[PDB]
Amino acid sequence: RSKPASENVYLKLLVKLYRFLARRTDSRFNKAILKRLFQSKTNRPPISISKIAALTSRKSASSQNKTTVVVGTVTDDERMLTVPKLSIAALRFTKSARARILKAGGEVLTLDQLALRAPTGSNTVLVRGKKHA
Amino acid sequence: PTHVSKTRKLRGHVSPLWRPTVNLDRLWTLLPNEARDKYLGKNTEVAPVINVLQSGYGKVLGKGRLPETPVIVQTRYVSRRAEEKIKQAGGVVELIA
Amino acid sequence: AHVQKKNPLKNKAVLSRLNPYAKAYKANVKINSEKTPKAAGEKFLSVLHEN
Amino acid sequence: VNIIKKRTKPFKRHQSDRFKRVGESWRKPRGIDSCVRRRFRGTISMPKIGYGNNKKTRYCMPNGLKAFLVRNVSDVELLLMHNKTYAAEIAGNVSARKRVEIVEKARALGVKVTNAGAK
Amino acid sequence: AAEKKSARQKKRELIAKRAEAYEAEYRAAEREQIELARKARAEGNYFVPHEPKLIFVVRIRGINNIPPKARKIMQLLRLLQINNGIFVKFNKAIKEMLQVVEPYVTYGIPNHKTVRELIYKRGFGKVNKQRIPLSDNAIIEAALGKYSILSVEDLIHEIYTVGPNFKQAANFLWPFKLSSPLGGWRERKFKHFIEGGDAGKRDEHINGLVQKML
RNA sequence: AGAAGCUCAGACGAGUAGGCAGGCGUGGAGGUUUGUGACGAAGCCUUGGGCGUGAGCCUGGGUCGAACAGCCUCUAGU
RNA sequence: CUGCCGAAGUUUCCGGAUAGCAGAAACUCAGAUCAGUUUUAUGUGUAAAAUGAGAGUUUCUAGUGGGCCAUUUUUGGUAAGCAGAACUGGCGAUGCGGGAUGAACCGAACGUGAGGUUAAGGUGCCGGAAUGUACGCUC
RNA sequence: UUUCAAUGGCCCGUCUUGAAACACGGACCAAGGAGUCUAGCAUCUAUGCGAGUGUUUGGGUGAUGAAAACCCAUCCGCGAAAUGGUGAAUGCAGGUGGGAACGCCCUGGCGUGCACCAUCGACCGU
RNA sequence: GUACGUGAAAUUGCUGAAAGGGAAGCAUUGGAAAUCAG
Repeated sequence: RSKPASENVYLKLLVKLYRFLARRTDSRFNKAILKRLFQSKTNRPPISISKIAALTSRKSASSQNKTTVVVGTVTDDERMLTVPKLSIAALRFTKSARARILKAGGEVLTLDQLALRAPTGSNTVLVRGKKHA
Repeated sequence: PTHVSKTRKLRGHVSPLWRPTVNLDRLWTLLPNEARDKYLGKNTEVAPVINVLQSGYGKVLGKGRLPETPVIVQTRYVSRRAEEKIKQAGGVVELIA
Repeated sequence: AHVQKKNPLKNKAVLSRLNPYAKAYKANVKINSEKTPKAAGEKFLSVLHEN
Repeated sequence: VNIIKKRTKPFKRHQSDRFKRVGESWRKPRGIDSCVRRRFRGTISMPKIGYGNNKKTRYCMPNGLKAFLVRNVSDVELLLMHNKTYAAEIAGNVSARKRVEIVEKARALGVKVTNAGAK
Repeated sequence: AAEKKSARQKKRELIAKRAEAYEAEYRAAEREQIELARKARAEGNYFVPHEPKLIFVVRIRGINNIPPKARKIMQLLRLLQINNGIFVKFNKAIKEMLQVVEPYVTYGIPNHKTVRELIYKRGFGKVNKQRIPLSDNAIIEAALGKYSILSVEDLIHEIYTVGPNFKQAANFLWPFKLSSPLGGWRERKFKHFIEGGDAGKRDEHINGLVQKML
């Protein structure tokens, strides 16, 4: 897919920004991000705030200051009660997830803000959502 | 719309007992947020009351861990493991007729 | 680059580009200038002029 | 660079010569036994993308400019920066008064007019 | 600035030395074979020249009415079109291939002039799966620098003498797209070459045919 | 640098069933063009000219006498 | 209206599900595997060098399920025809040069043009091209 | 544009068949004339929100057209729990291997390892 | 000019130009005549 069927002007702007980053760098991260932006909504499942909190402090944990990146929506998980500190960059945040992360935790980021902070994807965890649906 | 239909381009080609279930992990979510800030995590003599019947639930199931804060659960029915976890968390179950 | 293809055989300049040795080739050499030794075995002649 | 057209004759619909009800506007024959779709000898030719003309000279008149439709003096002003690329063509429903005004403004601006001597 | 000019100048002299060495090798090999034959004739002995490890194959029959068994072999020989010429490593595994596509291709032993003229005029390299003409030595150098082939003369040598990297050189050369012969074929062309036709093995007459096609 | 874009290189081109993409034209609607028009709109005619591979488009002249179109979207008794 | 991709032409089980051919989506794979191919080796089959090509799978969704002609083997043959299989071809989706004319014959497979050269077949004239060359046969 | 010369050119559609031919249709021209609307289901794509989601049965309201737009009380639909009454992290909501991506090194090594797939594992499908 | 806005095609008459020895329409390349364009 050379272009997305989405007519969102801001999604087209992200695609333009990561078209340059993919071709003018040598980051397999930026190439991955560009491909996932092209993917349809069916192939971009939402990832929960709890799974993000799990995958950061999972096994040896060692989350440190690594920023979680998902090309999709970060839906909140109301079952988990005490929210850890997290730094996630995503296409969209549900109003609950954005409010919960900000109140007790770190910061939320957009994909353009991440490209400024970590243009090469350094110290970034690229997380997908479960496609079992 | 008729214009975008592909037949515009074929022109020329010859053509029981009502009982909704709630699990333990969502019991605290049913309560509003300002009450959770007041009662959850604080050892207060008065405990919050979660009448899960008024929230459109018939039975409380046992999935999930409750926080150690005690809470009074008023319901019609409750799974045997659910109220085991409830007193393990310090709460009590009042069956509602 | 290379808008047109020029045949090295018909282009002395392109031949110089491709092969930096054509400038010194010495195609024709006179090697049959000594006593030409007629080398043919007599038995070979008999077999050749046989039957 | 000069303008050369791969073809000059128009493509006529088959048997448009024979029948007055069959217009000369091209229609692709869907007949299975159509010898003309089969490209037999003596039959007329069909429109193909191979007949497309040079990209750098497409849409260009013999003089080397592209006709641009103009209705008023405002339209001509839009052709100020392309007088060596576009030639103004006044619309057929423009009155005689606006004809002479358009021609004068284009002539002052240096923009060619394709049908100046009209109305 | 000066470093690249000096390196390229030294590379140019190195190619000249290699081409001079190759030219002497061809002259010596031809002369020594003549001396061996002359001495055999003088002694009455018979001298057998070595088998030709190189063969040049031209497809002479089109893409119509050809059995699937024969078609696959020309697919493996990259003879996908009529009047297409390629170099083949003549060995026991190729003799059987060419014997079963005898009615559809002709082949023979190409001399140095045939190989030299083919690569000069019809020489096209397969660079990034594209037909790029061998218009300068740097094209060959970047595509065959691993095998120590730096110029057209090196490529001609690797093809003519069938060196260790003959497979890589032959695969690098896009199949030569030869024209219809100047003067035409024989009266009947699809008869076997022996029987008066123009098909099958023809030994040293592949040269006389190729000069027509160039 | 209409990145939707610009540029370089190579190869390929029949094509039924089928699959896929981009375009042309028509009636009406929202927006727009400081849009055209009784000094002639629309229509029509013409061995007048131009553009497009093509569906088609623009124009000269004649006739005519009151309305009409380009672009962006909507819609269909297209 | 133009452009691109492009079959099946029939198995295998009960009108069909299946497979096959054609596409799409999503995966992994380039120190890898494939192949209407040939060699080598072991006894026609099995196994491992040549040459060519990037090679794999999973999902799901269209169309196809006929025939004709010919070769070879073979089964009987029979007044003589032929009849029965298999075999891969050619047609079928396909114009073009030649065979005076042509569904099955010889060449050749197709964007629009310029130039050059050929295939099959031809060079007395119709007809583009030697009433050429050499040797015989024939009334 | 008309006309002449040389060369070429079998009537279109439909139907049947392996294929033709047949068999119908066609005097001429203009205008009309055939996959439409709707209910359900399913795929894919886009959009909004996301453990939620859905204002338009209805009520409020709307002075400029008020059949529009705007606002939303209580229910309800689907989803959030399955199994045949009961009703789910044992184990970082479990280990091994492959793996996207990242990091540290001096091609390769080490660490981390999403999705998905084989694996031992559980809990009443999670 | 009530056989009444605009007046298409089929069809018909007249005039001009041209063609025609048992079809015709069409296509290609030019000539001739006419007429345009730059």
